[PDB]
Amino acid sequence: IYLSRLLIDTGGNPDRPRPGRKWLDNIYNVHRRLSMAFPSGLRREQDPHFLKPFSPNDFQKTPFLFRVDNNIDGNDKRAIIIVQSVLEPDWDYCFQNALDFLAAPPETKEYNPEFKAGQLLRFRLRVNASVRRHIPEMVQQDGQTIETGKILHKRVSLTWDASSTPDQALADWLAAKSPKLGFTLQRCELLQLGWVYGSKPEPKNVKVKEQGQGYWREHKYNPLRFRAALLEGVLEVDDPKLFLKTLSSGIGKAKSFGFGLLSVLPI
Amino acid sequence: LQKRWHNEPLPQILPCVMDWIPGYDGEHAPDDAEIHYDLPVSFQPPRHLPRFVIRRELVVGEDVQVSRETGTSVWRPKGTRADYNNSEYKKVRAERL
Repeated sequence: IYLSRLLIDTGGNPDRPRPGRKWLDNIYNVHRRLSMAFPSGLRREQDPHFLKPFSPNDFQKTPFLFRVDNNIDGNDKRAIIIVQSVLEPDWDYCFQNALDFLAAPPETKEYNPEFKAGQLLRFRLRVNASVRRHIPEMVQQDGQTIETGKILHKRVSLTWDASSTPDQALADWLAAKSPKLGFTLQRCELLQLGWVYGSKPEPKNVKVKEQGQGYWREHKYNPLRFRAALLEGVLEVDDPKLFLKTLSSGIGKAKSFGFGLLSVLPI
Repeated sequence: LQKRWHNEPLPQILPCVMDWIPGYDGEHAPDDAEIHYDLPVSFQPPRHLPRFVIRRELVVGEDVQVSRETGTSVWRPKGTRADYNNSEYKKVRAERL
């Protein structure tokens, strides 16, 4: 598989238009752009310069994993995007009209990861602290109303006991499912605990005009909220046929919006 | 009385020329009657005969009612300036978006 690197300028003059920095405001925009970085054959031949209208059905729907972190390069702040996929990405076709998005040209390296039993890898990982509660619908109404009755099962953020710590709680949450994916954690240090926001358009059929031919479509924007937890540590390995499938896929839900990427450095 | 454009000037008086009428009361030609040589008899060796001609007048508004022109005279290109406030464009724009 391949790992790709994108560098975005975070500092610079703050009184100028910075479309590369503004692109990281919406994570759906990031996912859509990385999807546009995967042309589907005849799209390149029909549109080499990427000027015809964008169509999701004209691009491949292969999954990929990416992580957006931040760093300092000498005396400048930078945002690094690490893209892990299974097919060779084409960053030339994606940003060819948006060369000002990236401060530095993209990079790509072939990854051939395999580790037999006895490797103490150093890992970094940003998970989505999500859980499906059995009773997540109390219907806490607002205003004058405070308590009405309905029940449904929904995904919400992970919660911890008031007498415990978030670090230990997330450590045992990761260790509880850990033998299924094939690793043992020695140290688990919590580095961040926050949210990830985004917006998504959805077509809506307002009334048909004179021969509207399938209603009049109007965009309506719906929000997207995720609870993110970034953590590093040291982990061993066992059953490498399971760890390779763990590396190929992600960990936790919402894998298509920056979560689940496991970064491992051999030691 | 047909008109052609909006500010078309009009006459208040419409002179008219009529053939004289017999009837044996005024059997003789009146004093205000002129003579015109427009009574045709033959055309290839053209032959014309005198005819007594009388003159009268008419006034617009009491005998003839002024009409109005039809259609459009002055032609201009369409040249529709685009508008971004009416409902049809506001729906077409969302449909395109």
